[PDB]
Amino acid sequence: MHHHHHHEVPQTFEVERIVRKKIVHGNTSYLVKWKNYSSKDNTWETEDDIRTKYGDLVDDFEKNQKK
Repeated sequence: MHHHHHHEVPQTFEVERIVRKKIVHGNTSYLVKWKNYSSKDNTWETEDDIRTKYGDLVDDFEKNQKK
């Protein structure tokens, strides 16, 4: 059935851009903000969990630092 709940944005999430990134013990982590709502807080999403949920900005940040 794929039942869904009720929340803001039709399952897409509106983020500003990838604040920064860092790996630990071999585990990459992408720290993205929330529309500049809390550039100090932000959320740390694995490199394999940030490009899938925020691949939009992910390919705009890392793709810029990688070169």
